[PDB]
Amino acid sequence: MFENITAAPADPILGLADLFRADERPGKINLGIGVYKDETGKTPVLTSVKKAEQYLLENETTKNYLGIDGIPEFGRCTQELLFGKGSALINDKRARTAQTPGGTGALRVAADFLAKNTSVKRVWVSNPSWPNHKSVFNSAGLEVREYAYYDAENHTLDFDALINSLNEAQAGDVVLFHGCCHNPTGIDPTLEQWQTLAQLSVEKGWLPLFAFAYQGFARGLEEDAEGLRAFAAMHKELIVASSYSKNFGLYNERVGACTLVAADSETVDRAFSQMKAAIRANYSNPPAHGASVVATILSNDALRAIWEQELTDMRQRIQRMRQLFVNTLQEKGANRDFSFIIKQNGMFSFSGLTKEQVLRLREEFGVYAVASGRVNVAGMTPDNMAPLCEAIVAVL
Amino acid sequence: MFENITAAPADPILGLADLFRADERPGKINLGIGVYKDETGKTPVLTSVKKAEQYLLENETTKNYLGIDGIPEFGRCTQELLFGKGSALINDKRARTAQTPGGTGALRVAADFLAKNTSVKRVWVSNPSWPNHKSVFNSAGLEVREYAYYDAENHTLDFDALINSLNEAQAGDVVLFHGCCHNPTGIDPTLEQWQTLAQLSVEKGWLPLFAFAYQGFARGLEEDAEGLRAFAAMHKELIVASSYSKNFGLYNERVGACTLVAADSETVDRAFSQMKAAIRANYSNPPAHGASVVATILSNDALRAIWEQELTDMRQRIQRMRQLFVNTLQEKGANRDFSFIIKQNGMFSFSGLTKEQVLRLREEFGVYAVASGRVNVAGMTPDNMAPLCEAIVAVL
Ligand SMILES: Cc1c(O)c(CN)c(COP(=O)(O)O)c[n+]1C
Ligand SMILES: Cc1c(O)c(CN)c(COP(=O)(O)O)c[n+]1C
Repeated sequence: MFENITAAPADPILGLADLFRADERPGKINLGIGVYKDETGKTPVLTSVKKAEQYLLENETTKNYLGIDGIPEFGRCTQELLFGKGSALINDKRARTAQTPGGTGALRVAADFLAKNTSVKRVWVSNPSWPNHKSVFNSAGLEVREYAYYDAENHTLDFDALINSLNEAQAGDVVLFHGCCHNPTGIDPTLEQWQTLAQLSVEKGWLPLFAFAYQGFARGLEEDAEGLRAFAAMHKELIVASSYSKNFGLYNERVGACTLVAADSETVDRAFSQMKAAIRANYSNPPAHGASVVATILSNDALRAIWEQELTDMRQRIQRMRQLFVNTLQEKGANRDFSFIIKQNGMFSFSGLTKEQVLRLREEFGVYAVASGRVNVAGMTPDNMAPLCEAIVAVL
Repeated sequence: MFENITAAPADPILGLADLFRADERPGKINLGIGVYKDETGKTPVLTSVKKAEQYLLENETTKNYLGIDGIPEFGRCTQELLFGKGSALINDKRARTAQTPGGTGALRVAADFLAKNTSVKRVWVSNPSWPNHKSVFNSAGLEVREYAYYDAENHTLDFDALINSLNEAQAGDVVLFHGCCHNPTGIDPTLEQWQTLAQLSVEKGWLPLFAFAYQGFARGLEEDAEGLRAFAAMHKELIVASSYSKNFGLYNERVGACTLVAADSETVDRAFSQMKAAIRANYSNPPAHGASVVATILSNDALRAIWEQELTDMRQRIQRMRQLFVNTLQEKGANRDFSFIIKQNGMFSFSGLTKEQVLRLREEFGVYAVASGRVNVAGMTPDNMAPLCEAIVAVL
């Protein structure tokens, strides 16, 4: 049956980790990881999630199935965080949230909900996009198209090329937005361009589907959500896919949310029950632990206080590593302005290096970067900066 | 977009829980729950998983993503438990395991692996089957057919009707087997009939897909696996979908496994990488907590010792509740032999009650049973037995 000729192929960002843990070479550096690392090169458990898991250890009395949409508190915290406490959507009950196995679990659920309950045939993902959005959408049977996004020769957002490539999208087409700055690019848009894109989806009939995996890593938790909140300010309907893997350090617990907005409460509840039947046929009901830890921290000032400082330290670290990188590049002699790496947000940026320049990095210097030129700033530490920069300088 | 006429419908076993928590009525009893309950009517956390989670609390230092297939230890324990320690399959490396979000997450992954990488078009599920197998398989796009299984007027397995309905299955058809006795029926087959069905799938070309969610609840952990191990004794290929929700009391952590067997190592690894690409496009990588708790208990004699006694007490409880039920039925005067409820294994049996008789139970006596006549023996306690039996007796 699988009796031969069952095919094979590898994940573009993950497969690199294998010939990372494979090298003897001392200075060896893994960039193009997905996760945050501290100054030690460890991805530590947050103190707040350790405190939260101790609470949970003493207080859980059962391990009985969660509802198909998960933990109630979690969903409300997820909407408080994505849309605000003073918020029409939460208020008017036009948003329903399903806790999901990670932000990627939420996109498959958006995708399957969409494929069988609507007329949506295409979904539009930026070029470039996180590689896996495409597979999520194709596995639901939706076909995936690509709108322009990244400049390249200016290292910015090509706003004109974005708009002018998206016009080709017809009305019931889904367009995927990166709310909290973009993987792999690090680029935004500005609030004005978010407003401009929110406008041009209202009059042109597109359905927004936000992917929101790095809330609290660009400017700040709430500042990051202006984009989503510009679109929700004027969309009758939208889907958000959020993850708590990054900002809570809760990666292997698979914590995420799939929020649906639908015009009014009644509609959102009829649509969200088909969202719940898509989940039920998939993984049945979500994993309690990580989400139980998220609902406890956020629903406790003591613990949310420490978490936010923990998030402010993660974010602060990456910002001085984006600054120490551009700077040790200047310092070890670079022939190019890498200062675009500043106002580029989050862990990732395309460094402008070519396929050739990347392979040359891994082979010659032990600096593993995702084959596209994307590097993870959080995998950089103040003791890394000089081996790192030296290598890049050698190559250009 | 969801702007109306987006449809709706409810889950046949779950929707009952809502007008369960909705009644004032004192004696109120919820049967047709899925989970185990102790003599108190609580679904307690196992001592062993509390000890295991304390270990984990002190020893985890990171919450970094698990591989797409999960925790290595977990997968080997899952194969030690499903096929044995002295086992050709594990030995010859012809079995690969993906930790999955619950046994239902494993069936969707089997289903999606099958739909896009093979010629499988139909899958055959017993009539009756756990309601949700069908939706799992239809959402993958496979069409679902039903083979005969349950007698009704003898309250047993109709073996002739099973075999003679399955002949209609062509060679690349998948047939779903319940390894560890059957949901909703409680019926088996015998080792001889397992041997007989394993035989008749070898010469007839069917692909076995086992659903294994109640290991250690029928006879014992290992005794329960004779069926799976009769089929694996002679199948080049098979898929197992197992869950640790029941036997570990780990329901909301979503712990499961999807095992693939493929003739030889090379094949199983080419097939399992397409299994991993199906997972990657679904939920990306599985939840650590519950599986981390399963790998710790099973990979520690002290803790596995206490767990097994905990499993032997769960199983022992249900066996005396199947016996106290048939007995208080005899005692409160029953007009019918309910002794078929003995050798019927697990928590569930069809009691032989009609749709009419069930609605009459909930409305008149506050005894919620799944509309099909299926009742969960573990939701019965020694203080329940008399309200319970009285009600059923009143109705027949
Ligand atoms: C846009 C997006 C990106 O870029 C990622 C990055 N790995 C993720 C990850 O999903 P998670 O479930 O948090 O691992 C999700 N989403 C929705
Ligand atoms: C056959 C089977 C049944 O009957 C059930 C019962 N709920 C499950 C449950 O999946 P889980 O993921 O353990 O909740 C799975 N499987 C595979």
